[PDB]
Amino acid sequence: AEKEEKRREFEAGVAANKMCLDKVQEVLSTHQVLPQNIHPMR
Amino acid sequence: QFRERCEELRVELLSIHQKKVCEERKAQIAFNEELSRQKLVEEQMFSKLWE
Amino acid sequence: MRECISIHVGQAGVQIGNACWELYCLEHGIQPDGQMPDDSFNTFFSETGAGKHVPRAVFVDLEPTVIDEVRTGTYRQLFHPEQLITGKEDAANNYARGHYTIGKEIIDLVLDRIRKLADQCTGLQGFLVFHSFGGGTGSGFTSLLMERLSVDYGKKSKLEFSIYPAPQVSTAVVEPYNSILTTHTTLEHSDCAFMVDNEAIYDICRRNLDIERPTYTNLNRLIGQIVSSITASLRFDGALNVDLTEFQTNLVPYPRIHFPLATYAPVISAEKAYHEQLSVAEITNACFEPANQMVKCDPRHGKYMACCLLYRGDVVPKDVNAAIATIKTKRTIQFVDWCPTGFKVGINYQPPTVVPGGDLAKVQRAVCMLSNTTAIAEAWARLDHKFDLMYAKRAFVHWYVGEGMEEGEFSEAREDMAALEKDYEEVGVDS
Amino acid sequence: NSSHYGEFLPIPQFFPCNYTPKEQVFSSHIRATGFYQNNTLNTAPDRTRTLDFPNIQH
Amino acid sequence: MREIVHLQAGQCGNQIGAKFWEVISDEHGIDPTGTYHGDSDLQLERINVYYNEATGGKYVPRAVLVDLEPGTMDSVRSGPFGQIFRPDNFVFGQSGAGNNWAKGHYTEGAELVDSVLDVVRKEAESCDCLQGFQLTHSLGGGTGSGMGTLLISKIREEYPDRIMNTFSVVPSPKVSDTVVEPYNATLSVHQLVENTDETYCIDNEALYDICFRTLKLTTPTYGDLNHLVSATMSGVTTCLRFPGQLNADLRKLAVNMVPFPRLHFFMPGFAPLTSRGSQQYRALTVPELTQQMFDAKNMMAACDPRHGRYLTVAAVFRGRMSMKEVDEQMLNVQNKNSSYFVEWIPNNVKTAVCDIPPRGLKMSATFIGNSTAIQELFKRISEQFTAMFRRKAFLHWYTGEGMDEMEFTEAESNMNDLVSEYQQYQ
Ligand SMILES: Nc1nc2c(ncn2[C@@H]2O[C@H](COP(=O)(O)OP(=O)(O)OP(=O)(O)O)[C@@H](O)[C@H]2O)c(=O)[nH]1
Ligand SMILES: Nc1nc2c(ncn2[C@@H]2O[C@H](COP(=O)(O)OP(=O)(O)O)[C@@H](O)[C@H]2O)c(=O)[nH]1
Ligand SMILES: [Mg+2]
Repeated sequence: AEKEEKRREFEAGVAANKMCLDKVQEVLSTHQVLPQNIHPMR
Repeated sequence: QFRERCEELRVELLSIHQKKVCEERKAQIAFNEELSRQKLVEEQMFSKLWE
Repeated sequence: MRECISIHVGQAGVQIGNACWELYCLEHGIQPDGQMPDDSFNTFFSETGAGKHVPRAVFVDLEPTVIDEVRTGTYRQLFHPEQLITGKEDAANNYARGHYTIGKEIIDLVLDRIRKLADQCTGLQGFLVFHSFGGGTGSGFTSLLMERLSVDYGKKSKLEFSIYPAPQVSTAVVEPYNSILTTHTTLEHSDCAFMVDNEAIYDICRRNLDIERPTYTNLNRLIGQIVSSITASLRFDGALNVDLTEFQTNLVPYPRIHFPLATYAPVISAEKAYHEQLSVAEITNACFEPANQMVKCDPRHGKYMACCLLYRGDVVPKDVNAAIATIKTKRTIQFVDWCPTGFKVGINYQPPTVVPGGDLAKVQRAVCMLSNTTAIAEAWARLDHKFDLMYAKRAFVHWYVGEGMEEGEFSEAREDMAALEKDYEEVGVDS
Repeated sequence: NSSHYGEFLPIPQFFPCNYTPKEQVFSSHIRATGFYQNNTLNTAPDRTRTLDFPNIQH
Repeated sequence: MREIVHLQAGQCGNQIGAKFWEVISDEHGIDPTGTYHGDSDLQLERINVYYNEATGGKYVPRAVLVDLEPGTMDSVRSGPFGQIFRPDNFVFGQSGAGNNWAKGHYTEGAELVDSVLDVVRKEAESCDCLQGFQLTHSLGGGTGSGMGTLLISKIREEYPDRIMNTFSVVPSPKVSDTVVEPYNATLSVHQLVENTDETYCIDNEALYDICFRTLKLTTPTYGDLNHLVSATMSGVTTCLRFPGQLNADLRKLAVNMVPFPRLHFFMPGFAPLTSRGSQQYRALTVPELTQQMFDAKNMMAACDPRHGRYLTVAAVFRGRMSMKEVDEQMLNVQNKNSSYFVEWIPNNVKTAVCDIPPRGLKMSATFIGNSTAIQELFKRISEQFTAMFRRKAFLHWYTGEGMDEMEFTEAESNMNDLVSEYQQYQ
């Protein structure tokens, strides 16, 4: 049971890593800028 | 806080600013050329007055 | 919250000021009417309930023929029609007329207008004074405003942008006479004073801007960029922020030495911005370059005491500190024995703006350097010879003695500056 | 000559992409109104560093 | 029970404390609003050590922020977690010190010192049994150093039988961003050495080579640097908030790290940091942890301890783990590197074990080590201070604000006394 729990932990780690790369790709694809951060005549 | 923590995002926002600057300075070149054309027609006009 | 009150005096002062205030109005989203088409404009622009932004500036001259163009230009409505002040009979390139006779009738009314501009401001960082050494109004009238400002306001910050006469060329003949009489009095009541030479602004435009023949109009844009770089820490957020009281304590080591030099880099053409790459190291070696020095003096003849660098744009502290380490490893740049660490750095996030009709390009990252160097003796020693050979026969004095100043002021000016030169050498000597 | 300073009207080309100004409304409020003042009376319960009011008996 | 009041000084302190309290908030499960969003019951058990109770089930932050320029608090409140700070705890001046230790100590710092004197006794007695205070500041400028080193002096007279932490940021020779910086550091440490309990030496040179060579990244902003410093700032006080097999509080660390009252300077370090390219190539086990713990590239200070002697070390571990392994490995490095340790203290190690790791990790550790190599920094600043002072330079900003010339002399003599005390143990 201890060995199976270790294998589960490795699988959860790689799943979280894939999730965070998908999130950085999503925030790369959609970028939102504040109107206070944009210039008034721009 | 995700945007402040990422770094590839910082790389992309460093690149896109340069991609903007290229087009800005290109149309600035176009502005400089039209000012030069204005100076040329000024010189022709003043030569006509001399004649 | 912070603010600084700028005053422009002389024909050189207002001509700089026109390119100056054009730059911030475009920088802060202000139309030439004075309106929008954040509260970051509180450093320069006041607030009116209509939403109007009156600039906190006083335009001073003794001659109305340069002020009336501002009265009839594109910026008629923006400038308040009473801050811009004018006099009569000008000064005619005289220190004595501007100090004693002609300057005394305007000095009461201007001090009302600093008073009327300082009551609104709860916290005051300092005053900026833009003037010229060569002009009579820029010499004599400025020689006692600094006296009246010191006795009115005790320890307020004072900054001077001073048109220093060029070593080779000179517009006037009594220009050395006006320069010495200012540099007799302008020591003990001025917190800082940067020297600008029109000669070195000329060859930089010839070489690094691909333009052959500029005027004063496209000349003050670079002066506007330097003072924009100084005040951009007050106006926008940055990683490292520098105020007026920060760099003045970090540059001048003695009360008698408050004359730094201000180099700017990169100064490049719009067609060459597509060719050059500009890193942090590649823009900070140009400001150390003696060819791009803004004062006609070679720092290789002297030694450095203190430096201040204002990085503006897309910069990181790693490339800054790597470049400072690279500069310190070079044997050409020499620092004094008592100063192992003579650097102070500033970071500003907002990239520089560009003006229509300007000469520069839109650059991601730039820098200006504020350095104090033991090489400006050769400029001071040069007009020391120029004054002495003009003064040898007691010439050009009936236009000064008859106005109301005695003949002992010249000899008192000469011993004061000779004391300044020997104090200047004893600082620069090694232990 | 000095008409050249503002001959050309502003164009949205000639402007930086980033514009991040300072924001001082929150700071100006807490600067205008003072940073607290003690005119209050002393009210702190008596406390012991070892135990607060044990059940000592017998 | 046991409460720590946070104190935050300077522009460097506000930038590093905002990242530090975000790190605590993820560890204890607090949303940016302030309400409790946690998946466990244990996270609320020890919450009064750093949080105060408010209405509606909100935890506010026990922390006072001091400044002289108001341009620093606006970045904090508009920043990531600035909406949780109580607005009455911010204190700022109407003008800046000007990177002058003189202005923040005598002339300008003496007016704002009354207001923070009021707010620090609004939060000191609201607890039950005050453990101690924690100051975070830097020694590079007079805003956080001039105000900080006088705020320490006044609090010690009021609260003597407590513990005082301060995380000093010592100036470095290569990242010297201020000309008058040796003047500020020498005059601050002289007041600091007499009136504090624990000091830590965070050096930006050691922050730079860690984030370049070990983390293997290209753009290290100050937010990333303040993340890695706050990992050691939070990992030291894990025993205060989380149950463990070997708990060790701040005073428990203190009484074994100070053999003498003038010996309270430490070398921090963080073990399990690894680049993302090598994270999957390395097995995270405690012999690998103590291997990476002790090499000279992980210290948060710009000293190499191979030139010095290890005075006393400790390690606070985190996560579910066995302590025969840590006792075997720490005996192994004690017996192997026998030359670098002092012989007048056998068993030079304190060991602490915490059950709960940081989020996203299963095992972690924090290093605190007192060494003789701390005099290497002090002599580097002493020669620069002597070189500047012997030519009568940069003094008109200081002797014109209420100082005689003898205070630099007594500060130089106190530093020379302090360096000579470190010399006899090498
Ligand atoms: N760099 C720079 N210098 C200028 C500019 N305009 C005028 N000057 C300087 O001004 C000097 C000419 O005298 P002014 O300063 O204009 O004279 P004034 O201040 O009006 O004083 P009076 O003419 O006596 O009333 C020249 O030697 C220039 O060096 C300018 O636009 N840029
Ligand atoms: N580690 C760290 N160092 C910082 C940070 N911000 C500034 N510094 C350092 O602090 C020095 C300047 O300190 P300063 O802001 O003037 O301190 P203050 O005068 O008390 O506000 C610089 O050399 C920086 O390297 C930070 O967030 N983290
Ligand atoms: Mg004039």
